[PDB]
Amino acid sequence: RHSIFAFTHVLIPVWIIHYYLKYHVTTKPYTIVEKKPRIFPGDTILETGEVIPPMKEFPDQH
Amino acid sequence: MLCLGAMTTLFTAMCALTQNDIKKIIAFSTSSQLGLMMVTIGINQPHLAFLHICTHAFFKAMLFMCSGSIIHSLNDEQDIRKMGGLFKAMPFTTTALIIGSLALTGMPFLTGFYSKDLIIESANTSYTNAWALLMTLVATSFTAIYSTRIIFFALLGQPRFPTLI
Amino acid sequence: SFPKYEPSRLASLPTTLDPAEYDISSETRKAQAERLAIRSRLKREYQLQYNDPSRRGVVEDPALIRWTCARSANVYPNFRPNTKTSLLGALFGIGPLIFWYYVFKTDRDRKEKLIQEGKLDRTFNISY
Amino acid sequence: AFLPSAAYLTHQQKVLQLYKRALRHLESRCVHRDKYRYFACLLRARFDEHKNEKDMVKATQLLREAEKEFWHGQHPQPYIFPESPGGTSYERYECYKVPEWCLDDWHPSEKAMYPDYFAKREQWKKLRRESWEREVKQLQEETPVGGPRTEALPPARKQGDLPPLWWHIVTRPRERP
Amino acid sequence: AHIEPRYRQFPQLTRSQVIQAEFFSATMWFWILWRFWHDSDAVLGHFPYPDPSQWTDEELGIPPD
Amino acid sequence: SKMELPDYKQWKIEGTPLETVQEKLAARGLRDPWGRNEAWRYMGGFANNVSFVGALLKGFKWGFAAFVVAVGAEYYLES
Amino acid sequence: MLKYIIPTMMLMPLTWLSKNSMIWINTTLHSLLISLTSLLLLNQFGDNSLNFSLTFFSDSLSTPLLILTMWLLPLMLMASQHHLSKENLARKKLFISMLILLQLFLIMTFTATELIFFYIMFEATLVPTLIIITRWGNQTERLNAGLYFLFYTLAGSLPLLVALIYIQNTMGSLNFLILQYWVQPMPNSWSNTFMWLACMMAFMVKMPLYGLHLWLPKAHVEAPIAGSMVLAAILLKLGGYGMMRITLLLNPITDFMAYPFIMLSLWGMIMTSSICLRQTDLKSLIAYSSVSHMALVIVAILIQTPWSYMGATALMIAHGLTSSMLFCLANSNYERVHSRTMILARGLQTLLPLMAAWWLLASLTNLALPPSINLIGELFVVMSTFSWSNITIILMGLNMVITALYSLYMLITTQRGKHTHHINNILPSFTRENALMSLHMLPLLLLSLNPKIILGPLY
Amino acid sequence: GFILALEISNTTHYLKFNYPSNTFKFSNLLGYYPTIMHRLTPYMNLTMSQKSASS
Amino acid sequence: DAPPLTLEGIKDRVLYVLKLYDKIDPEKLSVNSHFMKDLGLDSLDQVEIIMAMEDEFGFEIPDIDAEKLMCPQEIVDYIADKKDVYE
Amino acid sequence: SWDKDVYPEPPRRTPAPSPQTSLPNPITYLTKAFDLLVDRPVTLVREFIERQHAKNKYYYYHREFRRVPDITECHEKDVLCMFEAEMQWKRDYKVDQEIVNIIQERLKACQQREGESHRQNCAKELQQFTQVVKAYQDRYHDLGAHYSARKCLAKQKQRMLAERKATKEAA
Amino acid sequence: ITKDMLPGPYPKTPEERAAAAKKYNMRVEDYEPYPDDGMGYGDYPKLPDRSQQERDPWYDWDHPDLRLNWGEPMHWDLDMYIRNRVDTSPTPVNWNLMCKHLFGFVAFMLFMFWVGETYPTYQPVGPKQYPYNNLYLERGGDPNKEPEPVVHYEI
Amino acid sequence: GAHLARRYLGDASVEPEPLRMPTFPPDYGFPERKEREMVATQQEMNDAQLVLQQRDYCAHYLIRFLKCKRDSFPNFLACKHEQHDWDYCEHLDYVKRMKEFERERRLLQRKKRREQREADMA
Ligand SMILES: CCCCCCCCCCCCCCCCCC(=O)OC[C@H](COP(=O)([O-])OC[C@H](O)COP(=O)([O-])OC[C@H](COC(=O)CCCCCCCCCCCCCCCCC)OC(=O)CCCCCCCCCCCCCCCCC)OC(=O)CCCCCCCCCCCCCCCCC
Ligand SMILES: CCCCCCCCCCCCCCCCCC(=O)OC[C@H](COP(=O)([O-])OCC[N+](C)(C)C)OC(=O)CCCCCCCCCCCCCCCCC
Ligand SMILES: CCCCCCCCCCCCCCCCCC(=O)OC[C@H](COP(=O)(O)OCCN)OC(=O)CCCCCCCCCCCCCCCCC
Ligand SMILES: *C(=O)CCCCCCCCCCCCC
Repeated sequence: RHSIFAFTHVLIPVWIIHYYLKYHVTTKPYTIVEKKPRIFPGDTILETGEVIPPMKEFPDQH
Repeated sequence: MLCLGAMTTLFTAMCALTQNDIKKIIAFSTSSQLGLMMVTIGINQPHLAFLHICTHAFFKAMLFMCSGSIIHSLNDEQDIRKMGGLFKAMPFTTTALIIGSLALTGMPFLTGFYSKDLIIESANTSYTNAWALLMTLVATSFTAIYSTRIIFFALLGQPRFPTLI
Repeated sequence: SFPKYEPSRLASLPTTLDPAEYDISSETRKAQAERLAIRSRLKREYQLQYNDPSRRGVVEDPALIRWTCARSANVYPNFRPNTKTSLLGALFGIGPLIFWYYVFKTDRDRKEKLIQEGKLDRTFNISY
Repeated sequence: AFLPSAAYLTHQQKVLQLYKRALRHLESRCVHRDKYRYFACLLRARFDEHKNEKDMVKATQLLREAEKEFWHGQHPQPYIFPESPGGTSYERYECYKVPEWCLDDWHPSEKAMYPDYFAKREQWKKLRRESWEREVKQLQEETPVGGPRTEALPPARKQGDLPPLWWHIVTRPRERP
Repeated sequence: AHIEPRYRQFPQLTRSQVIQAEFFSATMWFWILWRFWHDSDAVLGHFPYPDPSQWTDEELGIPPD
Repeated sequence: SKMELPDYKQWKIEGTPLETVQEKLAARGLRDPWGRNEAWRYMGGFANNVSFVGALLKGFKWGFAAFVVAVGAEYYLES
Repeated sequence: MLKYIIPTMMLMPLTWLSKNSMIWINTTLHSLLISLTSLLLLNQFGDNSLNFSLTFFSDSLSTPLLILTMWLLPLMLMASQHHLSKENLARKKLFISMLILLQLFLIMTFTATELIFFYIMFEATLVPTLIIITRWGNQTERLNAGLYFLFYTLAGSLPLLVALIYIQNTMGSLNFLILQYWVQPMPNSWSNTFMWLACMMAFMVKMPLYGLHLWLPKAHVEAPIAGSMVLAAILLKLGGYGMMRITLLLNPITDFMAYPFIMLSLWGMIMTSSICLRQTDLKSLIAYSSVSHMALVIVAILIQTPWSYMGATALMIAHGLTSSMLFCLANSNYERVHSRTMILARGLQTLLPLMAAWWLLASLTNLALPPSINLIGELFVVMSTFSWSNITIILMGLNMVITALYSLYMLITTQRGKHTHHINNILPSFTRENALMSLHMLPLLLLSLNPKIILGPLY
Repeated sequence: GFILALEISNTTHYLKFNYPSNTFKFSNLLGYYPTIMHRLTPYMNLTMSQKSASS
Repeated sequence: DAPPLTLEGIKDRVLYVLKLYDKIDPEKLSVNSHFMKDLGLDSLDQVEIIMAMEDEFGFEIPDIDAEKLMCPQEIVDYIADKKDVYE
Repeated sequence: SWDKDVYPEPPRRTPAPSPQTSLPNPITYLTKAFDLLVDRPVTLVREFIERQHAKNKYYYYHREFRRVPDITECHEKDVLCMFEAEMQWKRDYKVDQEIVNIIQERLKACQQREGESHRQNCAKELQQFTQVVKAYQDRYHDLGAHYSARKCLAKQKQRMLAERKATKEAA
Repeated sequence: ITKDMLPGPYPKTPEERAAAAKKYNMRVEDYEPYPDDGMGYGDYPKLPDRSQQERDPWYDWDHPDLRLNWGEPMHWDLDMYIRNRVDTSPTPVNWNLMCKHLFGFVAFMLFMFWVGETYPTYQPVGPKQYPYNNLYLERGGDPNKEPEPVVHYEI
Repeated sequence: GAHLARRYLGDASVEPEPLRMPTFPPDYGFPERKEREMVATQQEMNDAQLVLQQRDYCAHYLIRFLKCKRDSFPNFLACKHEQHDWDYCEHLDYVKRMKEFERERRLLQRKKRREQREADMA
């Protein structure tokens, strides 16, 4: 009982709100809709392994 | 939006030049900066306007807190004609008030430089209502005028508050 | 030399600038002493009840009761229908009714005529 | 104009009130203390120049154009003391000025938290309710016929008696409760 | 001990408020000089604004006629 | 409990702008009675207050010193 | 509905056979049990109404009105037992019997399947209300006010009797369930013009319509507290309920007959709200605010869109709770200062802080603060009248300024400023009074969590 | 703006007394806007709220 | 903050302001030193003394109360009454 | 969960984390701390409750209304058949309302998920939304607060007469 | 309170005017009723139509926030001249001069915004040039159609 | 801002109006002027989700800069060179816009001289 504020006001609300979001909100469609991640040339998709091909070689300016 | 923001930032900064209640001066300051925010919305720069919100929050809350430190130290005195000599008697309040005024006017590379100066760099270089631009620049000069009015009548000079310090 | 102050309805003349303040006559001293006497009698009659330890409640002011009875109950028994009251009661009574009737009827006739011709963009309008 | 005991303002009172208002509005105009002190001596010299005017019509006229001078040369936002009317702290603490009779409405379990205070209060209440009929019969034996001319109240003309109508002047709340 | 009030004279000052005020004033001027030393173009200008009159007519495609 | 007020005789207006005020009032035949009351605002620790450009340049000295120290540190650190 | 009619009737032997110290507590207890049972009306369906019998039915319009009606009786008993404490015992029982009889008329007013039984109960609600105002009102003007309340209603409603019997002869029935399916279009004529007026003017008086509202700042002012609660919380809503039942039969003529009345309401809610800026009588200020709020329900019924009916029933339930709480607050001052003058007792937050919090919450729900159901009804009527005509938002929005301005001025005059010095009988708030405020306000704020039960037949 | 207001600030230490102009009274009385509009627009409402609508 | 005022402190401050006033010698001055009858001061001087009291203690005395303060003890007692000292 | 074809989602393509800097991001540390301190105890409590659910499993059903004859083949003023037709029509009206709600949810989810290129990448959802709103507006707009199957049939007949007259006058 | 201390009809005979002045606790020389045009005032006094802020703020008032004594006849619009509301106090600048200055300033500023909208400022540049047919597909243009080619060249 | 005076206070027919310009063909004075070449693929700046003002002829430097800025978190000062490359190529684009304005100014002066030579001749 020295960090009881970090337990009662933080950690138990993180428990409750993560339970509510994980098993009652995301179980329903379109309740949490995230923007799809920004894809760059040279990236590797974690789900597939498809390498994004790089850009054209630059007409170098300086 | 451009015309209304330029009208507001001219009028409130002009009214700020002759006020003597310090909270009224800082209120006309923040309404002038809100008019500048409406200006930089009106030139199709909404993210610079939001950057100026996030910038303006820090130093304008700090200017009100320094003025409240002066008000509480002078026994609920809010008029700047009963101030003076507070450069050395209140050193931390003086330091933070001068830093807040320099951030408000746009001293280079303080926080108010990183939005407001860029706002002017987009207010000039755009297809703009030119009277709105010229009144925005007149308001920009008026900001420096009321900032050094605060610093002059509050921190500089000799005291005007009563005798039981 | 100096601009004379012009009193208006929402900005009266100051006491320091009024000429009738500077009357040094006897009858103004009569009127002011009589107003002081009436006000002192009212003040005494108030605070003989206000400072009373036995009184516990509301010192009823006949001025306040009289004010509310004038503002509410004495209005119709002292009404006389005449030229001014008829013109003001028909000007502020049915004038705005006629005005908003013709404005809203004109707007809705214009809107219905646009809608039944297929002109008004009512594309995503399915809440009404 | 409007005074509790006086029925009017004398010429001397009008001159002194104009002199104080002129110095206050001048100090609003002349912010710095040496500079106001200089112009305050100059304005005192202007008031001293017509001090020995035995002609009352000439003096009343000079008062009138001096009021015109003042109404021209006043500051638009003059300085007001904070607890003075128009000030920034005026009537601020009136929400904290709970009247004393509300202490009669307390529960006994919160009157028993301060036993000395309410035991000391009941003798004030007893003192007031014995003083009341004496000060009523003092007021009715001293007020002239036709009622009181002025709002001036008398003191206690005996020893042991309290002044008439004293309770709400003495038991008024503090300025900083 | 806290600060005792004085009459008609300059009040008692803590050392801590003096060193904090001087430290943040020095920090302001350090940061201003540092960012003016390293950036130097947010104030004075980033890229050279060219003179359009100095441009030749051949690169602008103007047949002399 | 008791607060001790200082000696009233020390607030003489010599060395203050109240002295210049009394000079200009004696130049036309007047005299200022409230100068010694105003004398404490211009004397003591409130004497010699800074200008506005001196108020802006608070901390410029130590700040510029630490700036030169850091510029020398980063110039020696890259080599 | 006979499971609600018979307990309301059994409140009569419950109040006439109780011991003399027990006649408030027993009636309060069992009226709260009836109000607890009133939630079984919430068996409402998306397609069909809850049709109990040949005589009684309940859709989602009548159900919130029935729950509010059965909830208002315990609150009226709590409000009216202090100022009738010195009353004779038999007259006290007659008062409670008039409130029970009024509730008994109201619950089969709202559930009448047939429209002439609706008319008979709708006009049976006059007699207990008239007796309560003219017998237990405080001032002299209660007799005149009872006359105005009686003879505006009957002058509006005796044409409605002839109109309903005419529909009875023409269509063969006044069953609302039959007339849902046998309704004929009402063509443009003068016969159908005065048909429309005879169907609508009784409910225009009951709402009240602006111009016909003159009975209300007498009858809601010259009444005791239970009378003001039942008048402003339920009896103004008989007009809106009757219009929402009767405009089924009045199409398509309503689509141009509504145009004057809409003006009378759209300008009326500007005027009466403005009247609340300059009222000295606090109870009259709440009365003219009631006229101002019910003008929106008149407009929403007369534009007859779905969003308008949803907002109108939400605004009726919300205004019932809010205006009943405001009258109870005005009575909580009037039991202490014995005057309804608003400028008399000022600065009452210095003396009654929790009661000033109740004043604050009632005034915030009065000014339609989101997400209260006050704002839900206000906002939906604004949406539907914007779809009606895009200009009306001006008359809406200006109203939504003035609705703020009297709601806070009432808060500033009564609760703020320096208190009146000569008034020293300001007792602390009794537990009964704060109980009454909480039983007004806590249902009103809990309905913001689930507003779909107070949104009516076409949610 | 800083330099012009330094001139403004240093002209306050001078031993001269000036009468207020109309630019100064226009700025000091809040562009005259809370003086006019907070006296006029309540007036034309509240008389109309009592004399026309109420009475 | 806000140190309390005492009658000794208010007396010392009022006489301290009057000793800084060139039309009053500090050895003749006492708390009963009447301004017109003993010190021989003008009514304008009395108005300036009450204004110095206002600038000293930081509050405004109204003129109907200012024109009756004709000795230092009445000024000290008025400041005692308006600041509620010796609680 | 739900049905992934009535609420469709495109395949998530997240990039592999390719850190170029040498400083550690705090987000991986906070992700591991959230996995340990939060995600595992919430998972254990949910598995406990789900075991308690599986100890007694019982079922609820979607109510199936068979179709009754609609308002067209009901006789005039025949309340027993046109009542059933009206209840059928009101259930269909509430269901069509929720179909519009489904398509609005699709459009809003597409706009947020596509982010900045939402105007190009959500053309099919915009097109389905425009079609379903045109259908709902032709079917149910302007009926009024006293809507019925008769009102909707009269609106449909007026629309069909307008379409027939516009077709016939163009030939 | 009784009937002959309540407000009554408009006084015409001078004894009725003096009885009204005695009823409202004011002098007969100062009692002036509202003029009988039939607006429903009766014998109610036309008090001089000044605000309550104008009163002496240092006077010992019975009601301090109202600045109003006991038994003093209230103004007809006393709820309007409370200090929360309409103030008729004298202003340093004249009312007409204030209205002229505010109207002229607002009209001049709106005039000059219209002037600057007629004559805008800009930079000496060409239009911003975007690839892919002025971004045809990115602005929601349909791919089943084909736009005109927008071609940009080097300079 | 002297061009504001040359269009407003001077004569306006010889200054190019920025709303509708170029008024001349792009080959008028140019034997085989070559096109501006887009480096970043439309699908690449679609998957980079760039703002529709940022999808100009130099968006590829911005794509490299944003990939740097993501790949170097939390070090938010470690992509100054990519930011300078993007700012310099935006500067080159602004210079090209200035060149278009100057080309239109000199062509309107050419049309003024052409019509004056015509009116002097015939
Ligand atoms: C289904 C279960 C639901 C459970 C959750 C409950 C849901 C809400 C229910 C009601 C909650 C408020 C009740 C208390 C207020 C009334 C009494 C009061 O003033 O007490 C002060 C007192 C503390 O003060 P004090 O110092 O002791 O003395 C008072 C002072 O003298 C002087 O007091 P003061 O002036 O200093 O303080 C008053 C202050 C004054 O502050 C204000 O007036 C400001 C409020 C407005 C601005 C801020 C809110 C704006 C709206 C946003 C919030 C809602 C949406 C949020 C979601 C995200 C966005 C959508 O107000 C508050 O502190 C209350 C905060 C909450 C206000 C709610 C909004 C009211 C405004 C008007 C309506 C607007 C729409 C309402 C929508 C409600 C939705 C549920 O509180 C109590 O003693 C609390 C008593 C117990 C309350 C029980 C509440 C539930 C009752 C329901 C029973 C049956 C269901 C079972 C559930 C039980 C749960 C426990
Ligand atoms: C609040 C106070 C005012 C209340 C106003 C109430 C409504 C205003 C109009 C009321 C008119 C009377 C009732 C109409 C009933 C209509 C029923 C019907 O079948 O109509 C069609 C019938 C038509 O006849 P029919 O239907 O038998 O004919 C067969 C059909 N055709 C027409 C095709 C041949 O209308 C009438 O017969 C007459 C209707 C008008 C009656 C006018 C007389 C009353 C005068 C006004 C009284 C106003 C209120 C009085 C109180 C005022 C205050 C004290
Ligand atoms: C992009 C477009 C931009 C357009 C911008 C301009 C639009 C609005 C135009 C002007 C309207 C608003 C201003 C006028 C009303 C201001 C009222 C007010 O705030 O009064 C304040 C006044 C007290 O003020 P003050 O004397 O300063 O107090 C300190 C010392 N007592 O307090 C009082 O006197 C109390 C008053 C209480 C009763 C109020 C009565 C007036 C109500 C006015 C309603 C206006 C409705 C406008 C609707 C607009 C719809 C579009
Ligand atoms: C021509 O001058 C083009 C520049 C934009 C219009 C003029 C802007 C003038 C104000 C900005 C510069 C101020 C320098 C003190």
